[PDB]
Amino acid sequence: PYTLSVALPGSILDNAQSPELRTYLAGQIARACAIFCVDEIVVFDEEACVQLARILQYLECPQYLRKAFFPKHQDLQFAGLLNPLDSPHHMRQDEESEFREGIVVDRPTRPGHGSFVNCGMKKEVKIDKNLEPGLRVTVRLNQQQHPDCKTYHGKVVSSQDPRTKAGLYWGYTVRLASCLSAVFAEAPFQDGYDLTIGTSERGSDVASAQLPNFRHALVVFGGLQGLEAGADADPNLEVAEPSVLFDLYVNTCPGQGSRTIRTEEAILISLAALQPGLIQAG
Amino acid sequence: PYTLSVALPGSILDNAQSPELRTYLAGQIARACAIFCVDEIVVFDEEACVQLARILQYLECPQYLRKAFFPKHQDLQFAGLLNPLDSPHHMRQDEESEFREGIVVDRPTRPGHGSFVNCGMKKEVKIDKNLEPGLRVTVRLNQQQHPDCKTYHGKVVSSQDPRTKAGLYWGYTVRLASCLSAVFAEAPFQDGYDLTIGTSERGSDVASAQLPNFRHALVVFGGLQGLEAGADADPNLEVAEPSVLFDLYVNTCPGQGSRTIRTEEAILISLAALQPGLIQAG
Ligand SMILES: C[S@@+](CC[C@H](N)C(=O)[O-])C[C@H]1O[C@@H](n2cnc3c(N)ncnc32)[C@H](O)[C@@H]1O
Ligand SMILES: C[S@@+](CC[C@H](N)C(=O)[O-])C[C@H]1O[C@@H](n2cnc3c(N)ncnc32)[C@H](O)[C@@H]1O
Repeated sequence: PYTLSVALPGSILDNAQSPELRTYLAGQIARACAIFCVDEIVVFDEEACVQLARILQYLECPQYLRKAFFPKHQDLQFAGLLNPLDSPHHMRQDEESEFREGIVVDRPTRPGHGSFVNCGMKKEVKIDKNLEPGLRVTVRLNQQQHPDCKTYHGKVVSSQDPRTKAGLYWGYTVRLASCLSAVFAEAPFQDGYDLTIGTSERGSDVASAQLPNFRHALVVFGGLQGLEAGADADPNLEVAEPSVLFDLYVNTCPGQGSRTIRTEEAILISLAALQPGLIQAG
Repeated sequence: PYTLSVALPGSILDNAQSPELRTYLAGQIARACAIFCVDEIVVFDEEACVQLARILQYLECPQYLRKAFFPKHQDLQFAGLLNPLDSPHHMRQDEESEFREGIVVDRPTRPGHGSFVNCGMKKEVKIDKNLEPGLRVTVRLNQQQHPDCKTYHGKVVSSQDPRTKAGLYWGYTVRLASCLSAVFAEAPFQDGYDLTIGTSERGSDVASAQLPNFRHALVVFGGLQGLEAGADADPNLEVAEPSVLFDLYVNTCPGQGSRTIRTEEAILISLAALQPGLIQAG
């Protein structure tokens, strides 16, 4: 199955009128990406990124694991006033699920015995492998999980498994990039992004665009000054206009009735505008 | 040229965590509609509507006219923390424009002479017709506007003119509907909405949908409980499911990775998902 990654600059957070709205905006990004089953979000420095990245990670992390993975931070002061992702890997105890994220507990194992994992279930989940504690893992529960002395049983599996195997969106990862050229180069896939797509009012009409067969797509968004800012700023990138950095450069809202479309708005519009092209090619 | 109207319930404002966010959410709606060149927004009562309607009107009104048309209200306490529409009819003095909205001043006219209008220009604009003051009008400036004794000159024209004639998006109007059946029936066009479109995760796939040639489109959105709530609530509408109220009932985001898409999010997604179908048929 193909991947989709989204890049945008942290600087959009500097545009907010309030601390509260700065947080809400971060949430808007998370949900936009969750909605379109994004696998990866890349926060890049166009000239804050740390705050945006942190918030995105907090929201993606299932709830029963936030306490463990995120100590009190001034950068999640407004956790509260968030929109939740309501994504398949966020459930309550109650819900039976095939798979469930977990943290490798830090309790006494016994010579030979796999670790304990906290999957937010009524009891801890016992597994096969002995593992380094505080590791986030993806556990697939057994079956024949008898009313066993205060332990469920299961096996750890690839975090790719709930997509490839059961068609379940299962969260995104978050990557920090120090510039726009680091967006492309510090990619997590062997052969980079088979397909790159940039966005702008002065790009080509998205209705013309013909998506090439692809394996890993990246869609890039600018902040307030467009992608021009992050192109110029980066020393490793000497272009007249940013169109040439990407396979495609699209305008996703023809005949827009506002002089501007904000980044968080543009992401929803662009990803829908593209969603059918994406599905066809991957 | 075809029209596009959007309907949604005021109740989405009751979902906000803050007074501030209640206002911001209202703004999100305005911009979504501005972006897609919406002509009409219909706020309906699914079981607040007044507050949402007011905010939408405040944002659409050009700035130089807000003071005149909107006294201090507790329902625009957070005007400040808004996103602006940046639409063609919002400019500063500075900008030369062919057309410009105005209010008919309330100054001494002379037997025979047209009114004075305030179009936010350096001088008042003198016109042809004698008109009832406090009327919002659409003025088209002349040419041969000589350095005349502290008055510009121009003619009042249809508010439809800057679209039909110069391809300029020029704002939306706002209508209150007391229920869902009032959305369709209290429509401002002789022959209603030639095409109706409702939205839901349990609608048909938007990629299949084949838009009929049309003159006036309405796209309807539910609040938190979907359109089911406003269907049931209204006494004049006895249906098992809301699909049948509309010509088309679409899911605009196939394979969504969040269990829910909020109304303000769904509007951006749906309107993009449809925008190309719309353009083809009108
Ligand atoms: C506030 S806009 C940037 C405006 C800036 N003045 C410029 O010249 O692009 C923020 C980002 O949203 C996206 N965007 C805005 N309008 C768009 C459009 N019509 N089509 C596609 N993407 C758009 C782009 O990624 C853009 O960099
Ligand atoms: C929070 S959702 C409503 C959820 C509600 N539980 C239901 O059963 O619809 C608010 C509105 O956004 C729109 N919406 C949400 N998901 C959608 C989807 N997948 N496709 C199209 N419109 C959608 C619909 O107008 C919906 O009534």
